[PDB]
Amino acid sequence: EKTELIQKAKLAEQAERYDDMATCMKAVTEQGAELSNEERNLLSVAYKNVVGGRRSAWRVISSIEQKTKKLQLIKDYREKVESELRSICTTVLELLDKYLIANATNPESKVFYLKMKGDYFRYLAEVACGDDRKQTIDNSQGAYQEAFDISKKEMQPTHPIRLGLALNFSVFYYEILNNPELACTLAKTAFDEAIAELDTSYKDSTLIMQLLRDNLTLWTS
Amino acid sequence: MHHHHHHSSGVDLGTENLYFQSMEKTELIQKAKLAEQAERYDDMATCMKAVTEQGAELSNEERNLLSVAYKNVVGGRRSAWRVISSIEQKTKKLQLIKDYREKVESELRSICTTVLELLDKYLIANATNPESKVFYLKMKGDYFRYLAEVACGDDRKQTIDNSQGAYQEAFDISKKEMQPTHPIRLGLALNFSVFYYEILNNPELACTLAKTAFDEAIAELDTLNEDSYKDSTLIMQLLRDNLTLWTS
Amino acid sequence: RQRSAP
Amino acid sequence: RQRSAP
Repeated sequence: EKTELIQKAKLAEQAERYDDMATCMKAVTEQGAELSNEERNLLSVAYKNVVGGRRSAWRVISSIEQKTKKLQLIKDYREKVESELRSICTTVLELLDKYLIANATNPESKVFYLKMKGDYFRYLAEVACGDDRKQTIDNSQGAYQEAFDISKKEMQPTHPIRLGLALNFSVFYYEILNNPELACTLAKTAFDEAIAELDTSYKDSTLIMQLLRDNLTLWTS
Repeated sequence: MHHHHHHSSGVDLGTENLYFQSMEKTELIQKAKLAEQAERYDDMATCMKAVTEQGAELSNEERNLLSVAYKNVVGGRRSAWRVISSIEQKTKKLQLIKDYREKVESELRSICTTVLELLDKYLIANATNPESKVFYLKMKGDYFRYLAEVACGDDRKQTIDNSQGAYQEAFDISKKEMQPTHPIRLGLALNFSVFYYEILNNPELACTLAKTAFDEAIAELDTLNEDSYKDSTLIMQLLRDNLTLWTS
Repeated sequence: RQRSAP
Repeated sequence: RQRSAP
């Protein structure tokens, strides 16, 4: 039943049906074996799209709210989306804790899962409030930081996972903690250190570096 | 709608109930406009379905909200269905693909059935003017066409006949009642021609159907103010594009 | 792409 | 657009 689930996931993906894709990957993960590379990314992409659909909606709604009897109605709808965002995050965080990180068994994988734990807590923080916000933020920061250390200890500065982690960690700095200069330093550093060792897959790394460089241009505009 | 849910399979928590019946139209409409901004079309659909089930005639804005909602809901399946069958046609693993194609098909059908049901029980029943009647018959045409894209055997024949009858009736009324620049009429011509081209597979009739509608609109275009003009031309562009392709 | 009414 | 990891 595992080769099956994986094909249905690759289909669902081609067919842009990410609920299905997710369900499949969640079930593959629950079997409790370590995920291969291709399997990690299938899981990652699936949930990225599922949760991404909510985050998008949440911004549109709050923006429409901030641009304004009818406001109790909008607010209620924002919260329906928030509830959805949380289950999805909880689901993913649960998978990372019960399964993925537990059995990581190598640095590259550990870094991927910790980054992800970082990202999903960050998605929660985008909509959190009061002290819920503080707990959420701490949890995100702890994950990224641990990932950051391991990535520095174990991986080449061109590795797309490490670059990706740097990208997301800087975004966290920039938009969640709101320390914009650290955000820049975090990105510029990763960028520069990668740019050095490119004389050494290239397409995988530079896709992410473009993002680093773009963010830097914006955060200095 | 914080208290609603839709299943994967295109069956939902349902609207035929006090919860939706005790809501004000104005609410449901705002819920829909939001859902639309937020690109959440299941919600938008549910909302409009509930507005329709109140049984009043839909205003123009209301028609289009309904149309757009269901368009996106069903469109997501049609897309997936093409991807899957294309991957199938390119090829043990084929059972699995075929089963998945059928899961999608089942979804396509409920959505179509739902819409066809709304058109029959409510929308057409109470049409009360030509423009509206044309919009709803065109829609009936469209949703039967979506069924035909995936239908087979004699299921296919019934489906096709039912699409053709709706379009034709719409076509006649539009010709009797509406200006050739009217976007509903043009939109109907466009979809009818596509039906001719892809479902009946008479490509020359498809072209004549489109060229005609195009040409007859092009004549009467210096009529229009800028605002209406933009509505019509958006569709004419599509007519002209289809013609180019169907002659390439 | 063939295209149909928006 | 701020952008995050693909």
